[PDB]
Amino acid sequence: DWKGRDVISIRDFSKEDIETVLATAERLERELKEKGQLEYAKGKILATLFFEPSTRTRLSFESAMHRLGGAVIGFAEASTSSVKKGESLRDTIKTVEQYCDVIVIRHPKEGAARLAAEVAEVPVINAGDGSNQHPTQTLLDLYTIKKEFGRIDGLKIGLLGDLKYGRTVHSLAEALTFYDVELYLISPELLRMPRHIVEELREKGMKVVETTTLEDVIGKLDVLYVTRIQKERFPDEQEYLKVKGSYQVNLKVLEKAKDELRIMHPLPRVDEIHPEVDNTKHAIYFRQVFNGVPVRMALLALVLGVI
Amino acid sequence: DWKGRDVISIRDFSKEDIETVLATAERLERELKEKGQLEYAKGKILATLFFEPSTRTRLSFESAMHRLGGAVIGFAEASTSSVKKGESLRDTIKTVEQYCDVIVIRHPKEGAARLAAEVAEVPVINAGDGSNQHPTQTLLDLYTIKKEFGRIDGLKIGLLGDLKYGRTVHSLAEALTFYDVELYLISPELLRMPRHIVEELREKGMKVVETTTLEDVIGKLDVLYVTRIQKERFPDEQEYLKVKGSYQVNLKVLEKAKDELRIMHPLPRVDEIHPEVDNTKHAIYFRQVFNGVPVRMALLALVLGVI
Amino acid sequence: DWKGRDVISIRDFSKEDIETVLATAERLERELKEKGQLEYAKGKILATLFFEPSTRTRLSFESAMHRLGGAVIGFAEASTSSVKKGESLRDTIKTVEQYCDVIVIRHPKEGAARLAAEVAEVPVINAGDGSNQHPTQTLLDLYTIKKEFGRIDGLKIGLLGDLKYGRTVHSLAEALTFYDVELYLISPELLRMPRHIVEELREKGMKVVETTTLEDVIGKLDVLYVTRIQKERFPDEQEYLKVKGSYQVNLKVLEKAKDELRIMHPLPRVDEIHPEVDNTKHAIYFRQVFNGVPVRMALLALVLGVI
Ligand SMILES: O=C(O)C[C@H](NC(=O)CP(=O)(O)O)C(=O)O
Ligand SMILES: O=C(O)C[C@H](NC(=O)CP(=O)(O)O)C(=O)O
Ligand SMILES: O=C(O)C[C@H](NC(=O)CP(=O)(O)O)C(=O)O
Repeated sequence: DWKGRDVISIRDFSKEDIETVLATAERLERELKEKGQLEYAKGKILATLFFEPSTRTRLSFESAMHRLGGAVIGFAEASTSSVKKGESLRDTIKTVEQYCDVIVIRHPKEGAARLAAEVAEVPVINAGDGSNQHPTQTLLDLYTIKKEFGRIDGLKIGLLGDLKYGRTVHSLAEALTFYDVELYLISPELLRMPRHIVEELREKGMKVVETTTLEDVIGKLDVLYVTRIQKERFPDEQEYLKVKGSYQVNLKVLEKAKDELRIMHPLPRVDEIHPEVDNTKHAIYFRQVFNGVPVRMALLALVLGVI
Repeated sequence: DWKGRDVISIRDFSKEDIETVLATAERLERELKEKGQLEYAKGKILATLFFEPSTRTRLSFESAMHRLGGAVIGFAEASTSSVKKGESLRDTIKTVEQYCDVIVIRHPKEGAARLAAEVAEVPVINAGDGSNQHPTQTLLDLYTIKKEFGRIDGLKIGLLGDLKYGRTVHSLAEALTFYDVELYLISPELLRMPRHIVEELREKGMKVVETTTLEDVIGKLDVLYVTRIQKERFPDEQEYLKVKGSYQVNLKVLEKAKDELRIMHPLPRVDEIHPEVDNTKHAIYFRQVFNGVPVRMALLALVLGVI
Repeated sequence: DWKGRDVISIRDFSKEDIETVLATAERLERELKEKGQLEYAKGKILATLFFEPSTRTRLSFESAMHRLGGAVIGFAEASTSSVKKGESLRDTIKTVEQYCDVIVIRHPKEGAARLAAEVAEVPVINAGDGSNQHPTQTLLDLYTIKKEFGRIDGLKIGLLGDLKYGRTVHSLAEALTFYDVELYLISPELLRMPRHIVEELREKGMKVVETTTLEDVIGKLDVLYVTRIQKERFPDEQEYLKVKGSYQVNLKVLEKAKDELRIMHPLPRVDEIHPEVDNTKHAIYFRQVFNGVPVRMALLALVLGVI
């Protein structure tokens, strides 16, 4: 059943699906420690097709595949591929799908993963499509939260920053729909969460409050998920200069924060999280990075139908 | 011996008496948990005569009586009684005392409880007389302190706010006379503790320092008992506007406070304690409210001669 | 081998020597607790020759000698000795050395201890020579650090204040040469550590960074060793007025400090460490004073050849 499934939008997953990925992720995590080399993916090839920059998503996926015993092909720069000669996206996928058993694609255009999944008879995983979705990030974010707070429900989660272009929070907000939590969306009014998404989450009954001042909600938050201003998604630099550096987390802001407050960030960060926060017990973004491998290993194995 | 005793001024109690009430209070507290319904007061009626507003003192006393198995009569508004037709206080008590086995009275005039106790052959408990005394508050405050710090002596207690009109701190300061503690009275010079009381406490040998700046003493305090400015006791509003909002406890003030510092407040609070303090480990005012029932249950049982 | 050795410069000790003193110091410490009176120094006399003021170094040494079972002679003020008649230092030592079995000298001129050790056939211990060295302070500082952090290496130590005239940090920096630590020298540019010393420490491979702003390094420090501005060493008061009160440690500065950060100070302190820091878990300067006796007891016993 998991074999052949795509991972395009977090909205295509139920609470059971997410739960399964996270439980399976823990499985492979421990399993790795024991064997130090798994073989579920022996004879399988993962093609990582990145049309925009990535450090974590590409490297953790390729890392996961090797830990699973598979092989990896792909490109990190579209300029080196034949898209350079003018080839289209659907032609690229139709050709590359014949070389691998699973595709992971990051593209600057929203809906690129859906288009790829449509014309591929190989499972397609969305590593980020424009400012739309980022399903595997959400899945590793939820893994981290459950791992850190031991449990899902009963949490007050705050999403800060560029909620408008941040594909990470678009998916993360949608996934939280299956959990009993109070969501707080803190951001400049120019970078608010897509109305439709905030609408839907309340169309299902979730306490969602949109605010501009962080200190208003800081004190009751269990989770503070910080984001980066997606400079590369703005219409032009002027549109970005108008919201530049207009939020940041540091020791001062953390004065009115609960002792158990945990701060996350999909990364990379520019300056929205002062490095002084790093040494604090609050910071968990680098532990967040770590969980990406077992979560991505679970996804690869599941979708390749090897576990 | 306890049967028939009144509870007018905390000065009418020895260290033994206070200790007994607190030990007995713990007894009934645990006992309640077990039986979930006691009967010491079966066939006894408590008359709560409140001539001014109350939430905690009236409700906790009535609550205590029911937990003890007794019945309750009384009025929360004098306007609904025959004092409306012009009846005096002593006539009110002489008549009502024939209907109950114990009276709890809160009146806006100092000495009202003494006058009531004088003309009643039923035990009379002072729930607050003007800006004079508040014995059961002090008794539940001491219960809370011993309960929180495990013990009485060796503490540095700071009383902040309206020490002039605050009947709660007038009694609380007097009771502390039996304990080895350093008292700090922080308040505007217009709202200082009644000279006589501060005099007496030092006439017995207690280190009592009166200051205007809280931060001067904040760092060495074990207990910080905050009070509300008694607006309704001032000569007129102008007299109150001159000391309005001139003290408050929040996270900033708590920067220079000991980790074990515990903050109390007889309540209600207007703005003298910022709600951000609520989530902190320092706040114990709502735990303070809780202890009022077993303390008041102990007092009712003792004075009714049923334990 | 230890018998007859002098203690002039911390540079005359190897890592083995320092380690031995500290282990031996722990020995005598526990031993004292048991017997409550030792006799290693029975029949031995310590002469404390102080030509400048001292509270800790003189008193802890005399204290140590008595705990060891020895006797003490000496002067705290040179004005009362025959140096008053014009006697020289070498004549003073040559004469006094005939009366005791060990000398402890504090003098305002750099090299005074070396001169004393040269013309004495009795062990000479430098309790401070001008702004040059202070070996027993360093030895008790290292004892405190190992005692507090359980271990030596892997620490980030910050030395703040008057590093120019502070004989305490001149020796302390030199001793740290044998340990794997990152040293941070924070001080006004007018009070920087003697170039030669900072040079040498890096000539051996130690990460040594000299800065003016404390907050730059505060966050990563394990140890913060504060010093006093050596007013009495300045050319004149004007030279001292130019660097007066230009550093201090208080709760504000400690906002960006690690929870395990430990603050030390050889003492006395004027105002460079706000007394509010005292109650904090960071302060250990008075525990630092305590360790001086067993460290000095170890030194006396070792050098007198009685252990
Ligand atoms: O780039 C961001 O700000 C968040 C997010 N980041 C990641 O997925 C991590 P990376 O770009 O290193 O793979 C994304 O949307 O690509
Ligand atoms: O009203 C105050 O500020 C303190 C004190 N408060 C109480 O006893 C609680 P309550 O008025 O709710 O019974 C009082 O003097 O009545
Ligand atoms: O005086 C100082 O600031 C540090 C140091 N202090 C001590 O040794 C302690 P004392 O002067 O009390 O013996 C010194 O150099 O003499």
